[PDB]
Amino acid sequence: TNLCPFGEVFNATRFASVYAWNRKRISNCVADYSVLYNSASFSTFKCYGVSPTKLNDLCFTNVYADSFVIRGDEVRQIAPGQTGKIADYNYKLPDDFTGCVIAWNSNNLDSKVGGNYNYLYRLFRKSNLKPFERDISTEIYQAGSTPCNGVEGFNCYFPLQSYGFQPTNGVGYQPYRVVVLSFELLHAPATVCGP
Amino acid sequence: DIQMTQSPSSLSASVGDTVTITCRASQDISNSLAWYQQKPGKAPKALIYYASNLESGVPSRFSGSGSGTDFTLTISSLQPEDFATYYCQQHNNYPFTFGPGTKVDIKRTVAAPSVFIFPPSDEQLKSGTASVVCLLNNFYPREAKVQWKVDNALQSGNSQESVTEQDSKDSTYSLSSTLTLSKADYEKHKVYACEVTHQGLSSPVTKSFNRGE
Amino acid sequence: EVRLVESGGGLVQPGGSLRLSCAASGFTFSDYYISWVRQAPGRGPEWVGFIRNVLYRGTTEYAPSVKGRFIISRDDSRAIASLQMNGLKADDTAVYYCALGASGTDRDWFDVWGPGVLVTVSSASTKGPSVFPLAPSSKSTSGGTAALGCLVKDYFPEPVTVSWNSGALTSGVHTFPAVLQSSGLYSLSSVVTVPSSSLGTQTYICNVNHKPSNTKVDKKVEPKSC
Ligand SMILES: *[C@@H]1O[C@H](CO[C@@H]2O[C@@H](C)[C@@H](O)[C@@H](O)[C@@H]2O)[C@@H](O[C@@H]2O[C@H](CO)[C@@H](O)[C@H](O)[C@H]2NC(C)=O)[C@H](O)[C@H]1NC(C)=O
Repeated sequence: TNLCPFGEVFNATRFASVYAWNRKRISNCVADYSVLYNSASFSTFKCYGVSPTKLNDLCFTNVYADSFVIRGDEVRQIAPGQTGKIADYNYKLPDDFTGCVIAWNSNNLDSKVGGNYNYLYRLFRKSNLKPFERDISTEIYQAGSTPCNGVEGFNCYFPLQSYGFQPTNGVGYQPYRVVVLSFELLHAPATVCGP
Repeated sequence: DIQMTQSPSSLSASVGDTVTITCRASQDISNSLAWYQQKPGKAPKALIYYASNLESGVPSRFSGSGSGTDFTLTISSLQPEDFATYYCQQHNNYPFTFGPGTKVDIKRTVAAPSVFIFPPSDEQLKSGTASVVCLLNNFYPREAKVQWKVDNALQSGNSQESVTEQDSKDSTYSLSSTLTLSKADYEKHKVYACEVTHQGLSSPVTKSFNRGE
Repeated sequence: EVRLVESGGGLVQPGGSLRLSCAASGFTFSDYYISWVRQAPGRGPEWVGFIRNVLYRGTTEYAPSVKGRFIISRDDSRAIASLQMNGLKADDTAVYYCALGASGTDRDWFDVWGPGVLVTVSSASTKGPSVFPLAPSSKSTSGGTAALGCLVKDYFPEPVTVSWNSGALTSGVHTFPAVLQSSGLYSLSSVVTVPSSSLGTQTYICNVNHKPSNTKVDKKVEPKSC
């Protein structure tokens, strides 16, 4: 069958926090894109420069699947040309992105009464990420003129914030699982093909 | 430091019944009470938290109630797979404490044991000891008397028994009994019998073999 | 999948010391609170302690009865958490679990557990088992059904695992709880029931592993003509 392992990305038991977003490299396989675009589960499925149907007749050097959790009102930030805490400080797509962004509501799994504080995002950073950059550092953010010597305190912020997802949140504040598929064509044989 | 108690110690019920188990905290914990289910050989599985909220994927036949010090877990439509020990846990503060558990057993119709006997292997006999094994397979209820007879002498002090937990699908048990004697003593006698008494058997069943035939 | 893989079970000496390790995969390990929970034979779970996530880096809390003797730590770069046990009384014998906090708070319950490892605290030496066949014969008449198994005898400490045909055979298996013999060594049997007509053409092998002594035995159980 040589079937590309999209099942292990999309049906993974848990997804990463967005500041520590996961990347899976997909290679040397036949990619059944029909199970994706025919899925009735996704609330977001937006492609840039390809179409899921006319991926079944294309080959790429590699395919990257990046996955993470954010809240619903941030899903729009997973798009080229966006601003916001997620696009600026957590996960950044390039202006000329080729790929697909897929997302679905995971309130049933990832929220808890009283709050699930296990999902985090970077709220403070000195500059914006470059496209496809990952920052997992936890240095104290100096927000004022007094230096902080890395402690946490007034004007000296821990850079990551918990989402605290609750199932009664409005949908804008419920958790969404996101997968981003990037399609890489290099001067190298192309090993990921549709059927 | 908060002490948790549970009641009853154990209970038996039939498939389809509703079962109720209780938990009490030694001080007010508001509604910070979780319930776990623990099946044989397995880690506890979280069923309910903040006293009445289901964990993902947990069937709605599980429900919890209560606030303050007294809490109640209700299982409606009891299934064979629900055989387990149930524990409560306060989760209001740091030394997280657990109750002593309630065992839930499944009542079902009588099923008589299949009875099998195994003489010692020649490989074991080479080593100076003989183990004779009697197996009672897939029966209900768990109480069965197992006697060892060697040339019709009732054996005493030289056998040990073990029983499985209730089967998660058919709610039966199995039982093994092992008679251990020296090779010298084994070779002195001829008839080895395992006799089984059980509610499913109209009269006791003896399975036997003659050493060397 | 979310996996918590535990290490460190087996025999440890009172007045020795022992580290249990919990290796995580499938989620952002550093964002979770890690608890250690233990369960002595026949009793309910007892929380041992935990270590909080990156928002309170490295901070810990303990049950009063282990404070000072046990130390919880974590290495987020390796995705491991540990329990360093330096006291070790015989009372510490128990199955130990690592587990994730469901909410990531100090008001927490545990929705993801490792499989548990048995720690046996005893002044004693390990002993691997002998494995003997329980061969099927006419004295396993039932119907067109035969019983056969293996006797796993004279080992210490618990536990032993048994599989059949390398895990391919699972239906009809019963592995019994071990019994402690008067010698102070354990013994266990594992049986399986199969169709009679399979005994001539299907080989049955019990795969026994006693990790505390690194004893691995594969025993063919052949039919007797009795
Ligand atoms: C993610 O899983 C869903 C769930 O379907 C089941 O679970 C899977 C782990 C696998 O064992 C499937 O065969 C199961 O059906 C998948 O959705 C199903 O996809 C199949 C196509 O193989 C389709 O016939 C079913 O109608 C789908 N069922 C539902 C409820 O949507 C899904 O395709 C998996 N995702 C990927 C990317 O593989």
